[PDB]
Amino acid sequence: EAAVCTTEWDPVCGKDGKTYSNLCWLNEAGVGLDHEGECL
Repeated sequence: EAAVCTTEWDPVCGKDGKTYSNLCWLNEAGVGLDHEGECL
């Protein structure tokens, strides 16, 4: 165990349309991945 996510800006977007800063925050939110990059 350490920190749980990085502070890396690597935007991704979940199947629920939400933009997550890195892939870790997407995984912690439990949403499946859909897009790479930001959503709108």
